[PDB]
Amino acid sequence: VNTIIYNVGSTTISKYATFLNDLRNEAKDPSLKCYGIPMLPNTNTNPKYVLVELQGSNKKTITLMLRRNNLYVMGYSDPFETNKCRYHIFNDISGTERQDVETTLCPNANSRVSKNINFDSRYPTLESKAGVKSRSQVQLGIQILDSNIGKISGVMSFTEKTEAEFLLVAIQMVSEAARFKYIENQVKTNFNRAFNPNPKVLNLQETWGKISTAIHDAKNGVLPKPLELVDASGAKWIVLRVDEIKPDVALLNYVGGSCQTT
Ligand SMILES: Nc1ncnc2c([C@@H]3O[C@H](COP(=O)(O)O)[C@@H](O)[C@H]3O)n[nH]c12
Repeated sequence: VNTIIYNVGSTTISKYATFLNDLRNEAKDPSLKCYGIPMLPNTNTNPKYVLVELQGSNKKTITLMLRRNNLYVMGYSDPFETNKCRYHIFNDISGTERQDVETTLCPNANSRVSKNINFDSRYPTLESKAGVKSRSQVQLGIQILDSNIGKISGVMSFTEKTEAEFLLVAIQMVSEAARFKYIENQVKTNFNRAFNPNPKVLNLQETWGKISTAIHDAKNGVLPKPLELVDASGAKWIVLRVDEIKPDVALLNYVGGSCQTT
């Protein structure tokens, strides 16, 4: 399980693009690709996990745990008290998986502590503890990622609204930007300011499974039945071929079976 280091506290757009290109390479299966887009592995490929160590201002850090299969954030760890590792598992992680998060985030038994995330990883839940109607009313941005790390890292009590806020910014800026070349670009275009997520980024997020299925199953470049999507303005967008959607997508979700490789 490799860990990819990224310093939030001091960056430029080349460094962000190198980080995501490093997470992508690390997460993708080495050989599975459909129409030139790399595919995430089968649950069986070892390693099953990737770790992302986010380094913020002030020697505040959080390590993000991600499953290679679907790039999901299973929980996080922060350095706590002098020599302790405090792991935080999402409420919807269960079975062997929970022991894995413990073990991989804080590899040293005798120095680890629990503080669970008492809610699940889905966006409607996260919005709810954030106390917002939609993620779009909470801004994203590098400075914001940094300060959020700062509100959580090593602090004794922090409240569910602070924790859901951190998680909404982190999942969108690490897992989503890696899946979609479009969201990576939205971050680069706004690199020195906060931005609010447009409709196309929220749409792409929620339709990533269906996109993966669709490109996998597309015959001779043409999709099985046209994909209705939303563009950055709000308008309905209809795609019929893999060339239409392929510029925005950097990683396909696992869908078993053969597909046109390249
Ligand atoms: N902890 C997490 N890590 C990564 N992605 C997600 C998501 C995203 O939410 C999207 C849709 O989930 P639903 O179809 O159940 O609403 C997917 O893009 C998924 O990746 N929710 N929580 C996440």
